[PDB]
Amino acid sequence: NRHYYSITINYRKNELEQKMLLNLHKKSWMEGLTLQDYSEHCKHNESVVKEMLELAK
Amino acid sequence: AVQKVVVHPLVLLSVVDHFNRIGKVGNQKRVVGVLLGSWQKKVLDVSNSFAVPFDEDDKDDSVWFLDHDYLENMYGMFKKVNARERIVGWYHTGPKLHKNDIAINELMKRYCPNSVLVIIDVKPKDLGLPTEAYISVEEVHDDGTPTSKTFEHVTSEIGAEEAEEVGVEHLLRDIKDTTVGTLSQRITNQVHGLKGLNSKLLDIRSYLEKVATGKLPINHQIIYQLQDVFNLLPDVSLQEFVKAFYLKTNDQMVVVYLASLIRSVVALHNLINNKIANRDAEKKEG
Amino acid sequence: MILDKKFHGILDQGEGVLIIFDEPPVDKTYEAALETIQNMSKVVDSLYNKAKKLT
Repeated sequence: NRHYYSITINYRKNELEQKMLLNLHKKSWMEGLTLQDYSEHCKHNESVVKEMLELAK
Repeated sequence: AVQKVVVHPLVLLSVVDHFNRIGKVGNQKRVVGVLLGSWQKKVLDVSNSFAVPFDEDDKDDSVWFLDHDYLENMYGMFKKVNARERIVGWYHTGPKLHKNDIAINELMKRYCPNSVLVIIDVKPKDLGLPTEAYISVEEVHDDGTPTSKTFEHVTSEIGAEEAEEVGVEHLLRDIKDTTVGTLSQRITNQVHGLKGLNSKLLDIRSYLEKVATGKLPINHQIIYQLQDVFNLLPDVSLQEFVKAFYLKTNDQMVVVYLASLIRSVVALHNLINNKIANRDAEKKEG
Repeated sequence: MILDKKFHGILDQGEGVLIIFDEPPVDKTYEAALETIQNMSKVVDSLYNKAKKLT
């Protein structure tokens, strides 16, 4: 610390970064049309998830 | 050639910078940026990009202004500091596909290799995925139209490799992770109907409008496949799927037994401690 | 040989109809039945702890 100090750091975000980056990250965790990979799990509940249910039991 | 591409949010936040450094001049036209990526591997991966001064004309649409010296200097310095990424294509922020894009993209078709095109929106109001990879390849048409530049839609995904997920997650502090369970699932199961309702409902209006009030043939051949795929499900009577409803309903019964039995096991510690703790705390309180 | 349960089949005398069928999901009713039987002892033991602490 002798002859060597630091300073605080803050951030800033406008509405364009909030909506564009927030919707961009939600879309980054979502699908393209948002209806594609739903039926994949809805129909995999009878094929693959059954093994996870038997192991869960 | 390319099945899927990977676009990092750094270039779209660079478009946020394109909308930040405007200076309130009142132009906000389709600023063209030089897209960078890795064309070596079969999959496309955009790391970063830069900008180039691009200005058009008000009346005449065929006016386009590019620069070769600035592109060779930014590509020379950027290649000197990082030789792992080279030029791939470009991208414009305009929501409408103008005719001049064949002349704008034709320069990077002659000098540069096959350039990918990405159309985004100037306002973050579109609920759908803002990035659409449009490859610049010439396709043969069956009706006999002359060979021209065709923009085929290539699927895209928004992902970060190592650090941008940490930076975005730290800057937001509001978004949630996958978090499999009740809320993250029911939110999708509630808002998904609007996620498809705004897109499909927003498309069928201009579609039905251009069906009767349309000219300048828009390749009506693909409409036969459109209504054909729409008619690939001719209202099945669900007669054969009854046994499948018995299987899924049987799994539902399994979930019922797991819920009732497991919760009945959880009720042990509560329905015991509620008695042994209250009676001992009461008999020993005074 | 059907009474020995070596394969799937059943005989017939009046009509002579041969029917072959199987039931793949065997590990479901066994684990479920074991959960019910094992949890019955849990609820009964709970009723023994409460019945002991009350009366």
